[PDB]
Amino acid sequence: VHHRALVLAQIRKWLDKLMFKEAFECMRKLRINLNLIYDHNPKVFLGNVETFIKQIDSVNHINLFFTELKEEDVTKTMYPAPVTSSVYLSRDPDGNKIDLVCDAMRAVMESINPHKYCLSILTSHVKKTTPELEIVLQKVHELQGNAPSDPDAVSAEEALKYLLHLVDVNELYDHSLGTYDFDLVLMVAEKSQKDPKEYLPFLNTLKKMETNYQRFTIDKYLKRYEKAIGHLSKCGPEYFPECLNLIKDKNLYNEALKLYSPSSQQYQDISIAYGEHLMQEHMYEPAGLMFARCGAHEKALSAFLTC
Amino acid sequence: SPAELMMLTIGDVIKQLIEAHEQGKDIDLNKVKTKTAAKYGLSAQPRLVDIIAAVPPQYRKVLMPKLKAKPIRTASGIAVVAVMCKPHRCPHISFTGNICVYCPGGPDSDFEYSTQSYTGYEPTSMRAIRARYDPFLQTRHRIEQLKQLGHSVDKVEFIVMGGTFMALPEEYRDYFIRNLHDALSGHTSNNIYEAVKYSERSLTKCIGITIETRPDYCMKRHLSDMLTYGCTRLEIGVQSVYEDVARDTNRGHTVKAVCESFHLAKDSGFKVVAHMMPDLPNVGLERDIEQFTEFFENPAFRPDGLKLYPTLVIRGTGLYELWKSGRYKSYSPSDLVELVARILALVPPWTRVYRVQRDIPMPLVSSGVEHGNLRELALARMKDLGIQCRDVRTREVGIQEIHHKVRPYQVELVRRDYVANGGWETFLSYEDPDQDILIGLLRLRKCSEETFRFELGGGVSIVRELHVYGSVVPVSSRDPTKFQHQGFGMLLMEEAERIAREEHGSGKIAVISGVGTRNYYRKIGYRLQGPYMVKMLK
Amino acid sequence: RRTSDPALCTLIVSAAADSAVRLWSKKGPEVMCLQTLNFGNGFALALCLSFLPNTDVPILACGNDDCRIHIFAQQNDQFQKVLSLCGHEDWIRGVEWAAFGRDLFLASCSQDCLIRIWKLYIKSTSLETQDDDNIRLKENTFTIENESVKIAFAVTLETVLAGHENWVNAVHWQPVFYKDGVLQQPVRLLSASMDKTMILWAPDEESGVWLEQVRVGEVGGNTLGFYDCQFNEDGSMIIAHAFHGALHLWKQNTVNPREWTPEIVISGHFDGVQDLVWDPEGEFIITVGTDQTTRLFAPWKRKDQSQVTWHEIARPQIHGYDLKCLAMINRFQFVSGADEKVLRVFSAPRNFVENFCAITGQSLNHVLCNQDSDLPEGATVPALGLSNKAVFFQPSILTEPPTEDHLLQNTLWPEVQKLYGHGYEIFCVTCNSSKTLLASACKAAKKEHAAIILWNTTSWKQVQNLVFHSLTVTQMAFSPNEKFLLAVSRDRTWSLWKKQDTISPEFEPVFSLFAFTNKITSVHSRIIWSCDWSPDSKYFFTGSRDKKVVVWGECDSTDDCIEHNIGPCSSVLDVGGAVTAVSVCPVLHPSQRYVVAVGLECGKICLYTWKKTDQVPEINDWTHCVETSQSQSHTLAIRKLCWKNCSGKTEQKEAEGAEWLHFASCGEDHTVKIHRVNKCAL
RNA sequence: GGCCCCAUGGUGUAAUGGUUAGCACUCUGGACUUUGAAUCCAGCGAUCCGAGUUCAAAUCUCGGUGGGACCUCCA
Ligand SMILES: CC(=O)SCCNC(=O)CCNC(=O)[C@H](O)C(C)(C)COP(=O)(O)OP(=O)(O)OC[C@H]1O[C@@H](n2cnc3c(N)ncnc32)[C@H](O)[C@@H]1OP(=O)(O)O
Ligand SMILES: C[C@H]1O[C@@H](n2cnc3c(N)ncnc32)[C@H](O)[C@@H]1O
Ligand code: MET
Ligand code: SF4
Ligand SMILES: [Mg+2]
Ligand SMILES: [Mg+2]
Ligand SMILES: [Mg+2]
Ligand SMILES: [Mg+2]
Repeated sequence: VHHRALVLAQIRKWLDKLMFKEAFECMRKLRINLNLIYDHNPKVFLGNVETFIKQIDSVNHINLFFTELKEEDVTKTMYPAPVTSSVYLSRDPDGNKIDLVCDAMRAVMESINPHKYCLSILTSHVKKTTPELEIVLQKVHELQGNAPSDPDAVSAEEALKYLLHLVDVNELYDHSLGTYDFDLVLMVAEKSQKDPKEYLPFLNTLKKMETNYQRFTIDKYLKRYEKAIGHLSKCGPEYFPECLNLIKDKNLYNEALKLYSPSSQQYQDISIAYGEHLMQEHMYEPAGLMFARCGAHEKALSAFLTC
Repeated sequence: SPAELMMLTIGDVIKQLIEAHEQGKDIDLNKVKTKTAAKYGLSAQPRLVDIIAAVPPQYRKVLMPKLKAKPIRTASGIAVVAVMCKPHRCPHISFTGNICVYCPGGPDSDFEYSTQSYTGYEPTSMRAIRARYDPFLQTRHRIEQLKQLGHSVDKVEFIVMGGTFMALPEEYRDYFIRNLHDALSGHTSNNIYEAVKYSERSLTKCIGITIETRPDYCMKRHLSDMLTYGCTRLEIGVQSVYEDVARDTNRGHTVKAVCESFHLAKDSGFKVVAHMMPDLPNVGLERDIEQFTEFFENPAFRPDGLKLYPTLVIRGTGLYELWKSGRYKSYSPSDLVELVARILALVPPWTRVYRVQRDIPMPLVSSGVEHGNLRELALARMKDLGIQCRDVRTREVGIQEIHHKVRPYQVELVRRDYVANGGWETFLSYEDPDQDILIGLLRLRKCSEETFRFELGGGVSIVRELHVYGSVVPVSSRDPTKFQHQGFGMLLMEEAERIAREEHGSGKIAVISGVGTRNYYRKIGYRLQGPYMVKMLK
Repeated sequence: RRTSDPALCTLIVSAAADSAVRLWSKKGPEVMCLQTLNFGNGFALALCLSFLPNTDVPILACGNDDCRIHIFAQQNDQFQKVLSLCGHEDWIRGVEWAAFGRDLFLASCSQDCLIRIWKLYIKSTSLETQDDDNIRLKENTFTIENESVKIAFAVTLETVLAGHENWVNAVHWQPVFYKDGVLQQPVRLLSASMDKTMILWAPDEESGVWLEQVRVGEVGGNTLGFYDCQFNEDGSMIIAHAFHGALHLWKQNTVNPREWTPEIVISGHFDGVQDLVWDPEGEFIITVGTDQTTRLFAPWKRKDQSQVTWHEIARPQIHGYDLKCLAMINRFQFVSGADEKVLRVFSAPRNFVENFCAITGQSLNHVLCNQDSDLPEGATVPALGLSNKAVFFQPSILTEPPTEDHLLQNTLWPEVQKLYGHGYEIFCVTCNSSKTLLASACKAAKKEHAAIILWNTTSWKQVQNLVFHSLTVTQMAFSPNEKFLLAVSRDRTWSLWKKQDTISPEFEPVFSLFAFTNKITSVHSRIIWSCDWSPDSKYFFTGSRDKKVVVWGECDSTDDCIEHNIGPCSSVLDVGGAVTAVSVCPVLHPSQRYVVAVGLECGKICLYTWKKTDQVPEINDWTHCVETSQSQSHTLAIRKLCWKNCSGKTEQKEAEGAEWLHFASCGEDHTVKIHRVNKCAL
């Protein structure tokens, strides 16, 4: 048996002596959560990222490190310190731990070798708090139409396979459609197992449309109703009835009111619709107040009398 | 008519399910079933198989993780297909004049068109009878049923049942094995080697084959022949550790032969599973405890798996005649439950129990066991007495997940060493100590001085099994809520390659494997030699 | 295609199981191997050859187990890889090229249950490309050298069809054909799958999709699907090949263009045939085989034609054991013996007689001969076990031979008996000419198991046991005089049993040894495989693996011999190989001709003519008469030979002077044949 | 249109103002590496919808909704 006390004592000594290689190997073999590398002393880790990167020096190991990072602190839920004589706490982590870790390590990796560390930078981008799929798709597209210079580069086929490994095909297809770039859409749809004569006419129809109407149509096709109504609003007056129909259908009254200035008559129309909606939900006093605000005085009488 | 009403109810159920999936909310199936059946005026409820058998293709792909039926059928990490041979006579009928005193059925019996030690009313027996004992049809039919339930059949393991398979003519065995491999792969071959090559290049992986055999049919010739077939597991019936019982029941061999066969099989690289039978004649209530204590404490006997089969008396056998004459009486049910609890309390943590009682229909039994859930009754009795069972089956993630509601939290690495059958055995595992939950295991053995295979002579250490439990994850896929494809296998092999070089002192390591496993080990860095996957350690 | 006026040069490509593909060229009677291609440890599962458009450069497409198609082009004098096409994710089971206008199409099927169509065309002239306001799939491009000229070609996917559940086993375009001079080039596709179905596809001109047009097959039952499918010249007929070996043929109606009907096709066993018998009156034959089936063949008579064709009409057994032996008791009743310790007896139902008399062109009243009377109507599979149960299946009158869906179900025969008394699996059965007795034998390794058993045909009980020999009895024969029984065995010996004479009308006669043979007296050095009687019950012939056929004679004079005079009455003949069948024609000629039909392991059938020398020299007793040709012979061992002993027609009333004699043969090459020989020649 | 009665699990049905609704058919899960369907043993699932009177209502008063009995009216 490997008793946890001896292992933890040795690991703490190793971490305090800046010998990340041995600690990493021991934690990997014995299945100890890797977060303890950072949570033991965040300041020292963020001050010596270069030595960490140089000592780990493996794409697979760094990828393993990224697929285990979590916001929670393990020195308070899994491995409490046996001695309570903590020297201090000092600087509270300013932001999301994942964000600082990813940004610092990506900066060091880019400074040391852009070509050797290729899939790990993409993993750092994907694993952040907000998945930046657009940036990684754009980088893959750049790598598609280019020639190598240093015989350590990764082919676009392997990068696409790794991205399909991280994220599902259909989700990538939807994100690419959201990017408003048909090159990326075609790239993803190539390895999608779909009939070309089912989406080629669809993309062609989407192409020959006005820009704002195109964006509204795509957004509606991908839910994203707020962006769809914004894009439709940024168009001609004749489309306003359809915009109002969508506003009423999904109850987007507040966003529409934010979209236009109060002096606009469209603001008055949306206000009247919103007040009628509250009439449907028995909020007589609020909708009457907002009728009085917009100018529907008689409806204010009706609602105020009802309430 | 009720039929169209049923169809409309089903269609409405899938309509609601797919709608809820489209706008992305969770839905409770039972309430929807009851409400929708209320509308159309029915007097029954929908069945899960019917709802599964009407989904459109893309939705069929997407929404199976909610409509699956019988989640136990793939809760151990594989899919099991059982096939049966042609009826035949046991080999020892000639030089003794008769067969074992308690075996029912067979070619010369009143159970028409049934294999030895079976009645024909069993589930698998009725499947092969209507297929007229054809391996291709049986494999196809069983895979179709498993797919209809809603399971994944990426990884398959065969079990060949019947009498003594290795006592049949060579041509029939060739036919059977090549047809099994062809049914998996899809080729149309002429002999074993062609089928093995094509199955190696296949996409529906054949993990291994299991064969049941007698101790006198397990020699160097038979072991080599089974090695060429792709077999990796053996089932032998020991039934007792007492020498007088083995000759008063006309068994036909001796216990020493059993021990020698164990030694040869384990040195060759197989896995051994033993059938044992309590309540045999001339064995009281006190010799059973001693029998099993010796079984699990004596190095000559320690197996890897166990099958407990309490004795049943069936018509048309010698034991039936003994029972009629008022000379044999069975245990009382309370005594039987107590005995089974005591026996299960002794199993070491490296042994797996596959089954606990036979499956003969109740009306055909004259005396003996009458219930049908002996295992859970024994477990409840064990909980009452204060003792606990610690075998392999009742400690893995899937069983602990469906019987109880627990999940691993603090996984650690454990190693156990012992001596068995003249060899030095090690057992490596990844498991959670506090909650007693098993995840993955590996078995390693140092070859003794009496190995006969050419590939294993001169300093070779052999790996006998590697396994990771949970639900089935299809090849090249990943699921973060399951346990398989997360790197527990290359961690278990790196440690096995360190013991074999710094402690055993060997200079080569060999693995016995299937075919998909052949590709896996090729990925790791092993090459092929004979029927083994070998690698230099120097 | 070339303009040097060659002797039709041919290019051949082959792929095998040694992970290699080979190319060959055949210029006249000369062949030579141009190239070999190695795929490592993979395999090639499909091949197709054609030429690039608007040129004469051959191109090759190979489907592999890698779920990936490979394209090769022959520039210079060798084949070089140009392109690799992905998209599939399972094994590929068929590719095919097609030429349409100035473009080339490729159709591909796989075990993914999907069909894909690609398209190869000639790329533009590197100009006139300015419509950048469109969305198009990326093109796969390659360049070739031709007469010091660079030509660029492009490949792009066209469509992805779907609609199958199980594997797709084959796919084929539609061949071009000529109507009144003009060539018509339809666009159609055919697919056959493992889920018992065939689908025909055609494109749609209103949109850019393909639609199913006809879906043919039988969905349901444990029977598996299809392996291959083929078109006709013009598309009127479609054929498909089933899992066991059955053939299905469909024809399209002239007026109704979406209706297809099945038709009559050849059929036969899908494994080795083991035994054969003739109709006592000679209008059908019955065969059994190791495929666990029993089949009946009878001729078809049609008014508006002269030639007669024989077709299967009955399959009166689908058993759970390999069948080994069969014998005939009455005109509609037989006995069968399989790989079990039990003999079985089958009789015929009523609808079979009506169908038989309808197809063969006889009269229903006269075929009954007012002697069958009432009897069951059909048979069906029992709920449990192996048996036949009378359904006293469905009344289905027939005027034409059935198809392979009415034969499988509605054409069984009831079981009316079951005999026990043997300790092991059966090996041989025979019957006498008086229709009241029966013999049997079984596999044995000692003397107490190898024993002949005699039965009765009116009340089936054992009559007497004849214990002799120590090994299996291979064949037995009743002399036409109904006063002898002979046996030959694996122990290189034989024995003759004579029936003693009693009047005792209520009793039954008995048999006892009349002659025998030990190790020394035996002349065959190895296993004896066959024996037969002379038509006058005088001599008998034996054939063994010693490549020799011997005549033992003077078995007549049953009145009173001292003990016997049985011995070799001829000279041994070295045929050339092991003999596994012997038969003697049941026709007597004044010149005393005894013709013997000898079969061998290699499927040869030799007719000799044996003549008794009547002199102390034994030369001029073996004469070679005729031998089968290389296309008329078999390919594996011959297991039976049986002349047409038309005892019902004792003298041929309506015959052309009996110019011809007929007989039949079967063997382990899945084949049953009927041969005819000129009478006056022999 | 008034005129008497009926309504509890998906279906057939039990129970008296208490201090928390029982059985059958159907359905789901385990013994089970010999089994969706068989055996044994566990489990999920209801007093239509409103007002209410009595300390307290599935239970008694009055309602709407459907149904059953009488003639409808009506065209
Ligand atoms: C050799 C024998 O006796 S049998 C092995 C046990 N049999 C079984 O398949 C039952 C369960 N087995 C398993 O859990 C796995 O198949 C094992 C034991 C072989 C490996 O366990 P894991 O921890 O899942 O392996 P690990 O996560 O280290 O490796 C994952 C990789 O193996 C691949 N892999 C897994 N099984 C196979 C296989 N049969 N053939 C080929 N590749 C395979 C996965 O596709 C994955 O590759 P990728 O993600 O790079 O594309
Ligand atoms: C197939 C296995 O069944 C067991 N077996 C055989 N006969 C009986 C019986 N009467 N009762 C219980 N188990 C039996 C033996 O252990 C055999 O190996
Ligand atoms: C099917 S019984 C178990 C296998 C073998 N007949 C034995 O007795 O060992
Ligand atoms: S060897 Fe096994 S199968 Fe054969 S008779 Fe004995 S117990 Fe039955
Ligand atoms: Mg009700
Ligand atoms: Mg009631
Ligand atoms: Mg009540
Ligand atoms: Mg059940």
